[PDB]
Amino acid sequence: SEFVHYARPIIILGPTKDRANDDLLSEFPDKFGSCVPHTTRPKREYEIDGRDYHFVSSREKMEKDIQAHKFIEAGQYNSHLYGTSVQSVREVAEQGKHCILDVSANAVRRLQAAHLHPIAIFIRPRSLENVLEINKRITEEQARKAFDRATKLEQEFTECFSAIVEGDSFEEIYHKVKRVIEDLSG
Amino acid sequence: RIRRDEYLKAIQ
Repeated sequence: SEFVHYARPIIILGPTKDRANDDLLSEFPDKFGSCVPHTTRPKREYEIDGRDYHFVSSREKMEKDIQAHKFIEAGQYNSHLYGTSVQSVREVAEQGKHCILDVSANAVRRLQAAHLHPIAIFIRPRSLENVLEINKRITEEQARKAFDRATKLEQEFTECFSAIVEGDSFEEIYHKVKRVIEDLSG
Repeated sequence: RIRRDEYLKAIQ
């Protein structure tokens, strides 16, 4: 443990977080990776089990694993369960790549409780108009909604974010994001 | 991530 250090999984929250998640995996494929989630949906014939998803045969068993606290974030969509498991985050991180995560803010303590202490970054907009600045592809109704949801997220989870990132542009946001990971890399 | 929009969609 003194010589080799596991790569800390990464949870970026807030406006443009998916654009940051896309960009980081693109810019450094050997440093950042994605983890395979489980679903109870049946696979299409071009989806590859164990690589695109882990396809769960017994849907009854997935909720047994969910109640055994085997997932950090679970969910349903179109009648099918979805979820990132703890073992799927450990597999990326043990390759020493930072695992890029689409989890809610609630998954931070469960990763911590599982000792996979993530870098939790909150992108914080400074106004409605500021959301319009760092995301020039949303309508005001989407911006106002983006701004309120951000406000509630900081109120409830401000204490679990390793860094809060601000800027007048995604370029500025994305720079500071990359540097937080540098200063918390290890 | 782009092959798992249904997952991403489920989490919200």
